[PDB]
Amino acid sequence: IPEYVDWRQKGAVTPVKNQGSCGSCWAFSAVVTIEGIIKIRTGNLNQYSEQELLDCDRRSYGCNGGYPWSALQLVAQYGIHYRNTYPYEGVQRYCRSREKGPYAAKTDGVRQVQPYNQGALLYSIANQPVSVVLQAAGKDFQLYRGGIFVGPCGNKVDHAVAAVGYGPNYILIKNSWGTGWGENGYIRIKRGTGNSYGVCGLYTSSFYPVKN
Ligand SMILES: *[C@@H](C(=O)NCCc1ccccn1)C(=O)C(=O)N[C@@H](Cc1ccccc1)C(=O)N(C)C
Repeated sequence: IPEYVDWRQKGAVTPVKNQGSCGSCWAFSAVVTIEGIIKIRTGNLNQYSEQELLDCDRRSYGCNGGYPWSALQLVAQYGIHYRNTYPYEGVQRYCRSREKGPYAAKTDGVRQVQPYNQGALLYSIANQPVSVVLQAAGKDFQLYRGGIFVGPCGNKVDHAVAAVGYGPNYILIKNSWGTGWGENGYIRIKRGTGNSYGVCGLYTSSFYPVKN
């Protein structure tokens, strides 16, 4: 697989969003992967609804947190609407999937990347954007402004983001904290250190949707 991968260059990544004060990272992470796979499969880059997942995935806790796997399972079973049809409000409301008409896209399943394995994650990233988790609680992560992030951070994963690329010494991540955070909304996290958990526990729980 290539030495450098960047899904933004291939037109598979939509603009950076801001989740606000709502703990909806899981929904954002899941949506990036859906937007990516639909582009790779159909050739069309569309934006999908984080709000729908927030309101409809009852296995998750709305603005209190949730699971990317669960959100991806919901899109596989039912489907998802376009972001303009069901826009982000930043607050959990009732599931409005029904009133908004037929779904825009549907996936066929979800697979998990072999955890604690850098190679497995890089292979998945080379194929499509992947939902990954990491420890974001530390002030070093929160105040990241640029460069290759090496930490400091432990492996107490608490934030769901998405891997959209990589390079020789980094994994490119799309965060959901607005364009003013990090590298225009992105973070390049150090890879190849020999830490099985990954920098900030990056290799703990990674999922991607299956289409076709
Ligand atoms: C993610 C959330 O949105 N966190 C960001 C909060 C923040 C900080 C600064 C500025 C703006 N927003 C959310 O908590 C969440 O859903 N966390 C999950 C991640 C996870 C971890 C392991 C497996 C699956 C999902 C979480 O910690 N739990 C579900 C426990």
